[PDB]
Amino acid sequence: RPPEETLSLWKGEQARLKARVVDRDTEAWQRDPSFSGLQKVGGVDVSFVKGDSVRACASLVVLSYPELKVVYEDSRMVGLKAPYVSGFLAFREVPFLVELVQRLQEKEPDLMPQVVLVDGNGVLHQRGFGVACHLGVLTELPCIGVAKKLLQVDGLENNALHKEKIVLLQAGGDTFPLIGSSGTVLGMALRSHDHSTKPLYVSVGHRISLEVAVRLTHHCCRFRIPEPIRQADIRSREYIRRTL
Ligand SMILES: [Mn+2]
Ligand SMILES: [Mn+2]
Repeated sequence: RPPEETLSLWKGEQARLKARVVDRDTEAWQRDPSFSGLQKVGGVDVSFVKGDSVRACASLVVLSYPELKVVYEDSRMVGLKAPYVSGFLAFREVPFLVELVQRLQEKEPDLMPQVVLVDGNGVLHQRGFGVACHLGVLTELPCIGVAKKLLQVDGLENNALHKEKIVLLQAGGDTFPLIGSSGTVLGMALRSHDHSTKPLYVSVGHRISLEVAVRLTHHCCRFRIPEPIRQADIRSREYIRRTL
C-alpha cells in the first residue's frame, strides 16, 4: 500500500483533472431517440494473474452498434506500477488503456469508438472522479462507468433498504436512482437483463448524460455485463490463461 505522499499526489491529480469533466451530452447521436449515428462502442478491461503483482493484460475492443459484433481487438501484456487502492483505480489501470487508445489511432483510426464503456465507476466516486472520468478526460472520448458492485460513498450503502429496491426491479431496463446525502443523483442501479437479478451501477464518465448512459448500457446487454466490457474481460482473461 502506497505512502501518504503518493496518495496526496493522486488526490491532487484527481482534483485537477475533474475540472475538465463534461457531464452533459455533446454528440449528436446522444440526443437521438434511437442513437442514430452511433456505429462503434468501445469496451476496456484489465485482467490479472493469481500469483503475480507485476503482470497484467489490458484489452480494448470496439463493437459495431447495434449488432454488437467485435470489429477490433487489442490485448497486450503490461507491467503494473501501482497496487489496487479503492478510489485510486485509475492509477493502476488508466495509463495502459490510454496507450491502447493511442495504438488504435495508429492502426485503425477509422474504428475509433464513439463512446467507451469502462469497468468501474465514473462520477460515483469518493472524490467525484473515478476511473471512467479519468479515462474520458485523458482521451477526450465519451465514457460510461459501469460497476458490478456498489461503491459506498456519500451515504450510499448496500443495506436492507437498498436491497429492497433491487427486489423491485422486475425486468431489463428497470432502474432506481443512487442519491447522495447532498440530494444529488450520482448514478443509476440498472437491471440489465430479464434473467439477471444483480443490477449494474451506471454513472457518467465524460461527455454524456446519465439518462443517455443508462439507456445505452441497457442496449449493449446480451447478458448481465454489457457486451463491450464483457468481450474485453473474456479476451484479456483468455490471453493470460493461455500464457500461464
Ligand atoms: Mn476491470
Ligand atoms: Mn474483468
